[PDB]
Amino acid sequence: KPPYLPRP
Amino acid sequence: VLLLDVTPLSLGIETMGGVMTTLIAKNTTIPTKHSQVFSTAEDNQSAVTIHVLQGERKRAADNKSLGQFNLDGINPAPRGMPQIEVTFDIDADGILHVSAKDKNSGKEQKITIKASSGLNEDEIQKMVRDAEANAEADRKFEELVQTRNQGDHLLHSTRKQVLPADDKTAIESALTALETALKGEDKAAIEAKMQELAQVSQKL
Repeated sequence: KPPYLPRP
Repeated sequence: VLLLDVTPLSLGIETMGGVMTTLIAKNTTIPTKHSQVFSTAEDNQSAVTIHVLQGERKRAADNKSLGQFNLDGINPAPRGMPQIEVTFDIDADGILHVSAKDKNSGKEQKITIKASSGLNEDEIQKMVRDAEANAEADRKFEELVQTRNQGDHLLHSTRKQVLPADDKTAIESALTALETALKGEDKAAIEAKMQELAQVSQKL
């Protein structure tokens, strides 16, 4: 499953 | 062949919680190309930052930054929903092209990174030694972050999933426990604070 980019 | 051009270090990007996720493994022969889809950490995220890194450490911060850029215009949607295709392509002269494309909106941004950038021979030699010396700690760091990112998401759905019973007091209390554990670096304490949260969220 896709990893997450940083968030804001 | 007795000799060949490789890219000497892993190349990747920074992912949620300050981790390096590798797109092209060290010692991969060039030219080479690899893509991987990423998504968004939280609901309603309209802008992502792609931070390109060279190195073997699990902490993004410990690797050599090669550059970065933003991809904005993404339709604010639930976490996991956006499909941001990330592509790393190294041509035969060693030039790195990195692009990110949001599949839903078609929005794309890119950067080109000169072949001379990044760490030098002695630097490369240190990087590998320091990564093997710290293999155990980097791995415990990587678990910490996976556990934190789960804890984090759990905090965000538990807050959204809140007339609930007049007992939800102990939940708001178990939320504060968890929010505090997530700031520390003890994987087990965080999971325990999650376990306590499951056990008082039964009425939910």
